[PDB]
Amino acid sequence: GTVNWSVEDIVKGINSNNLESQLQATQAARKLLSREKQPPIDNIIRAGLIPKFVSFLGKTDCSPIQFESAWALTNIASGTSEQTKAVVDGGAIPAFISLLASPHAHISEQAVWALGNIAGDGSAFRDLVIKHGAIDPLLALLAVPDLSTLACGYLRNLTWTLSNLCRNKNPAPPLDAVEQILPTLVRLLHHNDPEVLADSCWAISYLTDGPNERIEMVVKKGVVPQLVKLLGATELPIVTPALRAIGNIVTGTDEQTQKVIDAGALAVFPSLLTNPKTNIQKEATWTMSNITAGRQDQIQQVVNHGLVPFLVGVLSKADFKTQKEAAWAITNYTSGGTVEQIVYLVHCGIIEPLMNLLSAKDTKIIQVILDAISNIFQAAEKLGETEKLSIMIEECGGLDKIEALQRHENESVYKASLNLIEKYFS
Amino acid sequence: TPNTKRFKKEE
Repeated sequence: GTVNWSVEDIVKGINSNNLESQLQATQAARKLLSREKQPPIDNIIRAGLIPKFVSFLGKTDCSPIQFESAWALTNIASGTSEQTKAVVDGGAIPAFISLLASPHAHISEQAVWALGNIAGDGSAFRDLVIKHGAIDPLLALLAVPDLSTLACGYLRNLTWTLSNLCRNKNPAPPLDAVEQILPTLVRLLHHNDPEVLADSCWAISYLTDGPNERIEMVVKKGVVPQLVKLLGATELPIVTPALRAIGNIVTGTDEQTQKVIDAGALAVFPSLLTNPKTNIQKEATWTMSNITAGRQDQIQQVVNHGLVPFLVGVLSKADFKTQKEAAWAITNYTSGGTVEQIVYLVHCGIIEPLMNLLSAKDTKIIQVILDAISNIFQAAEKLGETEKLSIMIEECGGLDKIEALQRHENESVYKASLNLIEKYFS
Repeated sequence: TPNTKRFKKEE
């Protein structure tokens, strides 16, 4: 039928001026272009077919050829930036935007998908899709009282494409585009389909991956409670973007971080900081590090939620990149914490795993640990208890490691190490 | 994570 045509035959059919011959040739192109094993994208491009496909998107009396070319162009646009650029170069962006209004749901959906691929290429094509006015028709497809009346795959496609309009930096998406999209995004973030939740949550993570003003737009929409709820989900595909979004938000101001805490996020961290997925633990610990960089009352809520033992645990045993985030969380904690909070940290057992990580070859983690120890000694000074900490560090082999760090190549490490020797082990 | 671009295999 239309199975395994040559590109040359596809060209012959598409260059006939017979719409039905063109349809069958376009379907044959679609079938080539949708095979998983090496779809001949560049051959189709090189045969000059993209402009014909784009012209077929406008064949209103001819919805099957609209669909077939939309699918063909979608998969071409799914490839490299050069392959996506060829689709854009053929005029596909306004054609696909016009196709969003198709009364045929499967065609509308295919145009949604193709625009998602185009926008997914990068900020430039994302902004170009926005400039051609994709957002209004995309959002109009979701302007129903209850998202649950929409077809499942259709809604997931719309969510995914919207998330690509929220994606990428240098530049971030246009502020008015974000403002226009956000209420619908918030709708999707409360939907019951796990894939819609995951992609909405990714979209929110992109929007919060930026300056405090970007974070504020999201936080002001009141999504933090829902993010915290998703943070506790059982599905890893939902926890991951929820944790990234929460982690992004706490890189913001202390007040933005406070929303995260007020929404109850800290109660999820016993599980997050022991999560068997390495990247969850790492990003939970990174998130903790930006919370312990907060105000003393925020450190206190970390304490109250029982999270210092969990930091001790991650410091004691975790993927090394997670232990690095934990070292940072401790240094931030000891930099901003009260004497009592820092004392509490020692009582939880921080010293020995902190010492054990001074054997790491990573130069940066050593400075982080040395600085935390400095901060802990300064707290010990204020209680006249310096020497007890010196014994503690002595008894677990920490002083041996600090001594040996005088012999470290890095200047700031050898310095900070020799200082620690000069003030507390003399 | 997730996919910047999606290839349509079927349906």
